Amino acid sequence: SVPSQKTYQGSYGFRLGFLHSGTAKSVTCTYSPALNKLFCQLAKTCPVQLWVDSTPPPGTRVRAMAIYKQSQHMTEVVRRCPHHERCSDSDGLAPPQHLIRVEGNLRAEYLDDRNTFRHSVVVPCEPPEVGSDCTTIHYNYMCYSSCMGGMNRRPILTIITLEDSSGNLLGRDSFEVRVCACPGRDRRTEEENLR
Ligand SMILES: Oc1c(Br)cc(Cl)cc1CN1CCC(N2CCC(O)CC2)CC1
Ligand SMILES: [Zn+2]
Repeated sequence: SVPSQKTYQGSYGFRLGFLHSGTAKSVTCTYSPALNKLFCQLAKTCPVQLWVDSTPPPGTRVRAMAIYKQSQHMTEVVRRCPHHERCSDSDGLAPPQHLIRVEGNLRAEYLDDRNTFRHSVVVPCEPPEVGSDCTTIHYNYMCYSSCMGGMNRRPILTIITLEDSSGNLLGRDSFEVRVCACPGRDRRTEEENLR
């Protein structure tokens, strides 16, 4: 099966936000609103903001999952390639097979779905730090889009879902991801192609 990617703000007015990091050749993570697409280097910090209109209940969680964007591939599980799944770069919590990690959150949980076999990482939904208006999760993507035997140049989407303590849907958002050597250059290129 294919998880839904339908944008759904739900009762709490849930949606994502991204920083404005620009497109300098040195940039390591940058988001394109025109493409709804995040461009990042391998295993680098990707700040993703969580915005809500009202506070969700205690026990609310935030799950991240990757799927292939193209329908002929949508049904295939997104996972790390045969090289990276064996390079012993574990953080002690993430299974070596998982493409998406949450950085610096000891309460992160990693799921191998016993039915779909799809991977996800989920964390408690926390309130913003005092003085802030949103909450930020830091993600890492642990393979290149180009990795052979893995994503193999196929575009993926990340689906972020807001869930209750049972795992029921409260909210959903999504964005395309390209993990590449030069995010700044590739964003500039793909935005120019769109134009
Ligand atoms: O922002 C989060 C996040 Br993200 C996660 C969690 Cl668990 C809790 C909060 C607390 N927020 C809730 C929404 C509050 N504003 C009410 C007025 C409206 O005009 C703007 C939104 C601000 C405080
Ligand atoms: Zn790889």
